[PDB]
Amino acid sequence: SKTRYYLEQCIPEMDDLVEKGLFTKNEVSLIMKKRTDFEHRLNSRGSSINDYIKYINYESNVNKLRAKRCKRILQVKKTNSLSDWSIQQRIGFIYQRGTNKFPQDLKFWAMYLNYMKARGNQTSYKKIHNIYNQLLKLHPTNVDIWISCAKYEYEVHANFKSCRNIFQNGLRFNPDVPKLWYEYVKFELNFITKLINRRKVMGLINALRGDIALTIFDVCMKTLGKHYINKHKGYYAISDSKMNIELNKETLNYLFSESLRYIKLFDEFLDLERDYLINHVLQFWKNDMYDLSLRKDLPELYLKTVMIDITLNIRYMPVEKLDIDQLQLSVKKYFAYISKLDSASVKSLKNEYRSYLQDNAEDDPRYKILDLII
Amino acid sequence: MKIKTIKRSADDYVPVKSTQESQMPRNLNPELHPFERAREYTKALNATKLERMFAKPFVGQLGYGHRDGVYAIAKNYGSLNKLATGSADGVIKYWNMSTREEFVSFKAHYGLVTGLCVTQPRFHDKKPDLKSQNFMLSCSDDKTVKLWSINVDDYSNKNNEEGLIRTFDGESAFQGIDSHRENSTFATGGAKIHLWDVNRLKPVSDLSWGADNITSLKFNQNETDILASTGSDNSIVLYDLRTNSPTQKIVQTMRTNAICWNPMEAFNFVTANEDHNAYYYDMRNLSRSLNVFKDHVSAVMDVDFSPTGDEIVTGSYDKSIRIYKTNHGHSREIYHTKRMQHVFQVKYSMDSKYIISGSDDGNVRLWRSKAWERSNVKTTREKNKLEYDEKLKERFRHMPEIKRISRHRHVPQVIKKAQEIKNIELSSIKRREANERRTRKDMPYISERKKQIVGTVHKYE
Amino acid sequence: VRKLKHHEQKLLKKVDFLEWKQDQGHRDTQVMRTYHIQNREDYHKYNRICGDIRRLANKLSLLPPTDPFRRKHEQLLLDKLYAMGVLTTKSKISDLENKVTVSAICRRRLPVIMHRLKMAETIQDAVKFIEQGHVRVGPNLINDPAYLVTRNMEDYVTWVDNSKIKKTLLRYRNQIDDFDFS
Amino acid sequence: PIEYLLFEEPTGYAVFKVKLQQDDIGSRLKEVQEQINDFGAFTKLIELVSFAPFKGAAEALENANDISEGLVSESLKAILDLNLPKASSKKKNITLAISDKNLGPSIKEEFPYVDCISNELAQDLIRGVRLHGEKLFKGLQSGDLERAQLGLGHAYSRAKVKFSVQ
Amino acid sequence: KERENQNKFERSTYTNNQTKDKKLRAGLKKIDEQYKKAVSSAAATDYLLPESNGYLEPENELEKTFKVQQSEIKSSVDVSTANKALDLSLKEFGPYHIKYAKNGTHLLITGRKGHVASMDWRKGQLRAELFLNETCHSATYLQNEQYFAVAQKKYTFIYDHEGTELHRLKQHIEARHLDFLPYHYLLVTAGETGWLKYHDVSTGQLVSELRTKAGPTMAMAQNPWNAVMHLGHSNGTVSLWSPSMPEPLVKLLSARGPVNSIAIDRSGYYMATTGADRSMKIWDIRNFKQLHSVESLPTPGTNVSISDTGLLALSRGPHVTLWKDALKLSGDSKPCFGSMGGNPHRNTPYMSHLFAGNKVENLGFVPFEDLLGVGHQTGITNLIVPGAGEANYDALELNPFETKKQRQEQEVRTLLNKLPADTITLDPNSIGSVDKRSSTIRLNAKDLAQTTMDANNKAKTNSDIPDVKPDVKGKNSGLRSFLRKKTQNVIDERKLRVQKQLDKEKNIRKRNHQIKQGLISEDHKDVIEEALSRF
RNA sequence: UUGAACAGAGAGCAUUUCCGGCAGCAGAGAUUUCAGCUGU
Repeated sequence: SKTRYYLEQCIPEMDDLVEKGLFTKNEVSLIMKKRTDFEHRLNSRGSSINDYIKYINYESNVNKLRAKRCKRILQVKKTNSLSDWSIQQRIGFIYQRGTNKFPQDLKFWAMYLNYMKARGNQTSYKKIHNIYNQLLKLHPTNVDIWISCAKYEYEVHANFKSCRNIFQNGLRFNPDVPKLWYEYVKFELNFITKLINRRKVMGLINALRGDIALTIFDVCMKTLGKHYINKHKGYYAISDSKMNIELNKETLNYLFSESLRYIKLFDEFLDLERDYLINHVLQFWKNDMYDLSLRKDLPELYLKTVMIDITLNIRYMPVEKLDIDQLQLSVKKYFAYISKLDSASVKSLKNEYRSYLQDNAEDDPRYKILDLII
Repeated sequence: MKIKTIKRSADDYVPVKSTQESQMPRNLNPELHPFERAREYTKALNATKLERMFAKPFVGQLGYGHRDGVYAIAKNYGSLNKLATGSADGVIKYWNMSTREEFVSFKAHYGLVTGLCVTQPRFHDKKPDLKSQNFMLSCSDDKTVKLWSINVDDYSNKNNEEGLIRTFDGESAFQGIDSHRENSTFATGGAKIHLWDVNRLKPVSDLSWGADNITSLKFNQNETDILASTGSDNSIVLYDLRTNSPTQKIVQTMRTNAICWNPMEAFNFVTANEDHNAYYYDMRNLSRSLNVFKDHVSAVMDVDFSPTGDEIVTGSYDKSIRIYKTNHGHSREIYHTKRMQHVFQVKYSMDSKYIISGSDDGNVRLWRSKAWERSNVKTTREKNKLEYDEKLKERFRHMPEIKRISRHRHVPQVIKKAQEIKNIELSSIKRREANERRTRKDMPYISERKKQIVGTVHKYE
Repeated sequence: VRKLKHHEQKLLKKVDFLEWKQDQGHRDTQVMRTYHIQNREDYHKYNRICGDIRRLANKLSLLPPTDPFRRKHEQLLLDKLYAMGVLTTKSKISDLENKVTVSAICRRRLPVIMHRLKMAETIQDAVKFIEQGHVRVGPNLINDPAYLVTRNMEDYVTWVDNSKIKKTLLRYRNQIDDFDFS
Repeated sequence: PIEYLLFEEPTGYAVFKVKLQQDDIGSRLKEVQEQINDFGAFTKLIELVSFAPFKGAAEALENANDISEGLVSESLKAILDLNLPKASSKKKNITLAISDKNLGPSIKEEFPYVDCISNELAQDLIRGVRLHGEKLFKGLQSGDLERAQLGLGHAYSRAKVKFSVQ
Repeated sequence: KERENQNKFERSTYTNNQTKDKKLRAGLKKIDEQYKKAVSSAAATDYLLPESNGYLEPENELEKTFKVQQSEIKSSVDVSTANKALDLSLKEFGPYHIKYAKNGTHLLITGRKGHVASMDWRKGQLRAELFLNETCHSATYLQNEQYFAVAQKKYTFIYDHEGTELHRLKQHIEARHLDFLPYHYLLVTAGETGWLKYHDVSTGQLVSELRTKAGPTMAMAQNPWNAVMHLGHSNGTVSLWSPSMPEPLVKLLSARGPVNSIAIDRSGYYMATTGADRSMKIWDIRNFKQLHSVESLPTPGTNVSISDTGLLALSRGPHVTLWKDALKLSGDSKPCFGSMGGNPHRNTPYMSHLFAGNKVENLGFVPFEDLLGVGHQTGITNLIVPGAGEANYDALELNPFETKKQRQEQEVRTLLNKLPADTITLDPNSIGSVDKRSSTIRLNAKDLAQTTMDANNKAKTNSDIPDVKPDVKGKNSGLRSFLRKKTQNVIDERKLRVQKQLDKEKNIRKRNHQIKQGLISEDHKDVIEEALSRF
């Protein structure tokens, strides 16, 4: 039997752990009968990931007791013998066995990754790379594993090339969830922000732009639109032109709501050229979307983008020097909108007035602003 | 008074949930396990009896055989299941041994196809397509060497002009052929041994010791530039292709039918000759064989090595084949059949698990090298039982009761009667040489391993 | 005991936990099942007497074929066994080897005589009745099943008077005369 | 050597890694032919390394048509490029076992370092994983495979016949 | 690597009372490395051993251990063991011979009158209760609870699990002692006839009939180590028997009078025999020394038993008395009955019990539990004996929790690896070796040629004749012992040249005597006969 | 057949290059663990 093999693999560490005079024979027999129970429950039939988890918790508890007893008996913090790594190696092998048997519970896979990362200097980052590789092989569609893999290899190791490779491979696998798109534009903005801040720092002590984020923004719009028109209206295109235009309108609503979220969490990256990097998404949304977002319905979205293009310089604090510089730009925007619109004219006028009043002695310059926007 | 009894507690010994197996506590005390010699003696005896009832070695013949008896066989040393065979009526065939059916047949020559081997032909104008074409070339007594390509369904990468891509031509007949394992080269023995390459239509070099013909040929498998050949003047000649010359020859008593080189030791080879035994020779010292494999009763026709280099197979003119462990010198196993006549060709498949024999009634037959061994994949319990039984038969090997069972086979009537009259003849000559040695003064004790070399060029010091 | 597989049944063929060769095919059990014999050793107590008869019959057939000693003792033993009822015909002397048999001595037992005389519906019923003390041979009540009934002594196998079985057969044919108690 | 195995199925694509080769010469024998029926010995041959599930019945029907007419789709390209090692194109390609001899050319057109095998050894490896199915996958797919088979068969047939509900 | 408990796992080997071969030298070096690794790793399993043995310890000097009562044990120990300590009061049939299965799951009792019951004593499940109204004597299980053999009035019978009779053995004429050999599948039978019969249960075949030639067999025990049978006779003689040799392997003179009981340790090292001369005797089995001789018991010991942990349970009628560590070499382990003035070097009883009504019939320890089942005149009583059982069984030799499927497959497997009855020797490790003939050096055929050479030249070199030597007191000269041990009537060339060499020896001794006494000088070696040589 | 730069794999092999020693100090995550400078 293989429980016999594993149990007698456990004996040299307790040889060493009895020789180093911290445990006695009668208590190490007790930890062996508990470990016998656990090994038999592991490699018998009807096994459970809770059996694996309880074995890992028991082995961590006897490791903590071993460390406590070592500090109290020998008054060293490690005996530099077999019995201080064998038990963590055992926990790692219980994790490997469990993930080979039940490779379906991401709770257990993430407990494996957490213990392997928190093992510290003693583990190897290529050993973490191996279990990231096989986990991403088994779950390519689950996207938080791609985010966690790239987050470990950028926010700990700062490996930009491999992080870009992870994000491009994940976007190859599931180019359908917008969350991976948003985390990729987030990673690219974080990388370019660290690039220009190390430039600023080398200047203060002693070309490559957000156009990467704009290009992945562009392919984000194109492929998310393609995958929504392929996901809905699923089997066939058996739908008349009313249902086809209803579908295409709804995909425009979907994609434009995601770009609204993109600008909403795009504004807080204010260390690069945030005006240019928001204005390029503005000009990428301003063009035609093949179903007349401006010249027909989604006119509310056209008014939303017009309000964004108006306040895109007026994204400011109550110190309104930019307003005193270019509020005539907002007035010309309201005039150019009300020169064409019918109820969106009154809506945009009242909305820009309410927005400027809410956002903006100090009340006397604000009395000038109220007389301006009255 | 303190007091303590055995608390068995029933949670550790019969499990709570019904889906899981019972605990098996062990206790390795020899007091607990008493008959440790008798118990594994009986397990070794039951293993030898189980082997003698599981010995079913004949897998199957392949195809419908040939029409006129198989005189040439060649495996290809890179694919597991492909086999080329040629008969006396000039037909050669290429075989898929998985389905036991021919890829193609070819009326190759008019005489006997006297040799055939396989190639990866290194042309320097074309590129060899070895994933869809296989190449076999073949020499006959109508003074021709022909090279053929075969359409092979082993990869499904592609989607074609199969036969006879070229025709080398000699002035006299050919008798053997073997291909170099690189560099587009082969060698043909016959009236004289020539070296060839697949580009030139004529021999590159004639490498003949004297004006005595050559009956067989084998290239080395590692140190690939060392050839060996058997000439009908009872001679075994080694050639080297760096020096482009012969190297050393020995003359034996009778005629070497075949050679095969050891694929794992690169200087050892085995010869199969007409006095009924095989000789294991070292290339660096041909003054003595380093084994003699004795158990055949007629002329040994062909020999081959296991690709593990650990055992040889040996088919002879008595209609039977024999498998020999390389360190022993007597037969580990004999395969016979009432349908098999005069096994002229034997190869050992690259799996090291099957043995291909070409007989002369026409048929090519598969056998298991280990008769009692099945070819399924095994769970660890049965794999552990099988290697436990192998180790146990090994360490009880010489007990009389299991030795008489493992030693036992059914041999035909003709081979059994030849065996017993061979025994009484050998016992008579040992009696007479013991008497003659008792009288006469200086009778040298010649070794069995030297008793079959009449001489050697390039003497040893 | 577990229906051995092919390699096991080939490897241990002579193994049998029930039928042995000393059992002789369980024929003590077989004929004591046939004739409903209570105790285990009655078969072998009869087998000793069959072996006596056949040992004497061998040693008596090994005499010359014409002498009056052999002819007198063969005829005398043949007459004795026919009169006792073990042999069913006193004609040929090969009965003294072939037809002398524990089943013949067992067919002469009291319940089998009863069942053949239609006095009980089966041999187990006859055993129960003569255990319950209903059957007398002659005047005296016979109480045990093993009682061997010779040919002249089977004319007197009846029921006891005041038997309930005798009463119910008489009252079945309503020939019951209560003057003589049944 | 039959190193990897590609099993297409209605829930997605599976790449298996061949642990132990089955016998080539004894491939018609009784024990070799019924070891693919016994599951306890088939799991000695085949191990699952990857399973990319589909995005829904739309991508399922797209990949069913591409697998039907023998083309490598984009999800196939993704899973094969994730799983198969970057072997050489001129010396010892990596060996993928497929079941479709005219899907093989489309795989080598995209990955020149991959030689594809669909002969009787790859065929009975493939039918072993077809015979066992849900047991090999260790619990990692959504959706019962026969329910997805019913949906995909009906969708494929109505597409192939142009079934209009008008 | 050191392993303080290795010598339990060590294995003895042959010794003569290094090599030039390179390949054989390295092969033997690998073999010694593997033996050391295997002994060390096998001895490291004592960590993995689950349970601990039982005990009871006095913790005071007023608290003796033999005066601890069974009710006090049953109060002090747990409810499961207290419920294992059963007691069946079966009054009407005779004294009950007790027997346990080799795992302690089933109990087989036999009344003297007729009452044989096979039962699961630890559940409440009996599976055979049969009243065989002739006087039964003994019974045993065969390889299971599924078959048992009973020794009846004369014949031994064999019954299945539910009690139907399978076999009546026409041999085994009057058994009083049955014992099964489980690795060999042999039912061994002895009794009032002076015969010992080994019967193969699997095939069905009587393997051996051996004349004891010493009257009825008074006691009988089996060595669990090497399966030889120790029978005790009315001579005071134990004899060790095997089914191969028609003579006893050994005959020991244990007691005076008859031998009432024999027990063997499961290690096959010690044997306790009680005689009817009020004498318990502890014997070494392997070297056949007599370790202890407890003479003058107060009444003759009617039974002995030895537990798996080496306790010694003697029973003398009403009394049962157990000694701990009595089977040891030292004289401080001689079992006493009191310690005269508190001597620590006196082995007082480990515990004792008095069956006040009756006289016990037999003793048997329950195999893997801490109990002693004694069968007596009014039934069965288990005694909680805390030191008295192997706490850590091996579950693939014999398992107390085994199921129906495990019983089936273990029955087939042990039936398959049944050891032949010829392999029973006095030591078990003597069936791999070479003969004790057939010279210990293997021969290389050069010396075979040399041996046939001197066999040719035994004549004219006299290598098969004793050598001539004059000074060896010629009444015991070797050559005359040859001449006298030969038959004095036939004349062969061998004895003719012994007579020649004897006359040569007598003449050399004559001239040596003459030059020692001084009558003749040195050589003068017959100056005319030296000239007449060539004639 | 070799060379070059490039892209890598974790799948091999050395050896004294450092660490698995101690503080002082700031930093990191949820009172435990984690991350670098000046000397023993």
